[PDB]
Amino acid sequence: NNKRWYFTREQLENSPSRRFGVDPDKELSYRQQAANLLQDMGQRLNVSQLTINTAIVYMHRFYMIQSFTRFPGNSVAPAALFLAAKVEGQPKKLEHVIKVAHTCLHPQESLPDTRSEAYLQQVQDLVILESIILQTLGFELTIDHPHTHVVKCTQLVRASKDLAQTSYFMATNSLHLTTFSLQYTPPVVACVCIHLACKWSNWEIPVSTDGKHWWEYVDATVTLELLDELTHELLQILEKTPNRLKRIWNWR
Amino acid sequence: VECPFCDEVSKYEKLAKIGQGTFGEVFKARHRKTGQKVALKKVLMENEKEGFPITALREIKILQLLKHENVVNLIEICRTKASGSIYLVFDFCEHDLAGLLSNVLVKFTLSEIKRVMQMLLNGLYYIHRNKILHRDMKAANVLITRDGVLKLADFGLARAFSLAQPNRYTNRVVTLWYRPPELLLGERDYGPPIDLWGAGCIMAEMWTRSPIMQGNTEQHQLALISQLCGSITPEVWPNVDNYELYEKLELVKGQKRKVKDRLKAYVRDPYALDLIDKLLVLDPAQRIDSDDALNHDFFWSDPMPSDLKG
Ligand SMILES: Cn1ncc(-c2nc(N[C@H]3CC[C@H]([NH3+])CC3)ncc2F)c1CC1CC1
Repeated sequence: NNKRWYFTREQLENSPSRRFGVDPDKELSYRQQAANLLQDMGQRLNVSQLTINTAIVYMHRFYMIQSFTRFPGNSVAPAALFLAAKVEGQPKKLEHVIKVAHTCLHPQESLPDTRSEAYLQQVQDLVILESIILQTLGFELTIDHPHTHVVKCTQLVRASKDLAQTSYFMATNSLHLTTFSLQYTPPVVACVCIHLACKWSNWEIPVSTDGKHWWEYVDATVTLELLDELTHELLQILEKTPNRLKRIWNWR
Repeated sequence: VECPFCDEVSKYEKLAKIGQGTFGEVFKARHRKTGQKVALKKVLMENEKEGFPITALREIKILQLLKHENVVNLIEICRTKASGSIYLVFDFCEHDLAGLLSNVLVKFTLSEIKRVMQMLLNGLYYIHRNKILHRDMKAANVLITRDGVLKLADFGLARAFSLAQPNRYTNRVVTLWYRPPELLLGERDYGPPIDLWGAGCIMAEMWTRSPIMQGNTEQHQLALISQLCGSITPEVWPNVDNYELYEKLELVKGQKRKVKDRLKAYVRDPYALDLIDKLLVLDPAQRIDSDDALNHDFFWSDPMPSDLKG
């Protein structure tokens, strides 16, 4: 149960989407686009990043059971966010989520009439798809995120606004861009984020006077071999993501 | 539509309806292979126009968090086809406390009564330590297994609670007969002590075999606590002044605290009388907490707590 929603690399390779016939690279686009849509929608609904991150994780876990061929990201994401809003105590009304999800997906199109059959349908479609997420997830809705374990480190290892906040950014983008959420546990991912944030700022957290590194106070499973490997992975996809690094880039 | 982690509820064969309430529909059932006995509670859906009930998500999130000997176990959640319902599945418990108290033929020794309250207060230690208020303590929600293990139940009205700015929680909670004076004077900033008031009511019930303050209206209830616990002055309850309902609502002045006097002739024991006095305090700040109650000389004097066969 502790390793139900965490997977090997070969389990991610032969996924439900791979079984139906979706390229490994192509199966990241639909993941990154869902995250991208959840972010767009969530911003407009005025839910917190937390709620969006919960929704992204539901989505990530959802497609470890179901296929993108069977369930389009544009159908699922409004449902997964609708649910995340309620779970995280920022519930948004069904008609509001539909309405918002429409103007993201169809910027030029005006909404259908709320009396119409097409609207009354797509409302019932969201409600139905919410029940299908619940049952896929086994009602395991309490998600722990890496962002909690960022403060455990950054405040207690004592590093500025610029380092503290950069490490959130990495964690937020690790849900958008990677499938780390489905592989390494939240405190491990939090270490990858701070390690990368230290490389990006030319920060050097020292060796504690025991003969000890900072990461052993966050999770004793972690090695440098692993952080160097995963900071490499996360930095690659951030370079490929256009305009994302410019947010954290130093102009002086 | 493939679905691994949410089994069909047909794996449990039904037996019989076992209770009415807010929840409504709770069955007993038998696992079709092992014969494990469970309780199935349907997720109520009486015209829900906002998808899956957010109250259900709150109850489910809590039952998944709380795992402890003295809190009812949620085993799993189950479904039933498309073209759609959801059932909560619980480890089955033979009795409830109101059913055993209301039976004149079941009888409890002083040692047996201790072990009940030791299990109940330890359950309340566990949930308040986990930042959860039950908010619906009564005898019916205190289940006891075949073995004699007490288990707290029905987290329908339960919620998480914070340490802090001034809190703003829901006031229409707890069954009227077990409601604290905080809530009957409009308090929205409450916490753990509201459940401890309910425990005090339940304690007394162990000897009286019937709820002690059966108020019809809410004013009746509040004038009836006034009777047993004495009046609500600002000497006994510092800064009760700043309640809004305090002024407008009628409130009996000449009323002394007659709680041990009125319970003499049911509870003989002097420690049990003293514990019920410290649970039925008007002021929540002076009311005894979960941890101190278990430390009280009631649970550590002769005859000591014993297992529940009678
Ligand atoms: C509301 N709720 N939720 C879970 C359970 C519940 N009830 C039992 N047994 C009942 C047998 C009949 C007695 N009269 C009460 C206890 N076992 C496990 C449960 F979870 C209950 C008790 C409902 C039958 C009242």
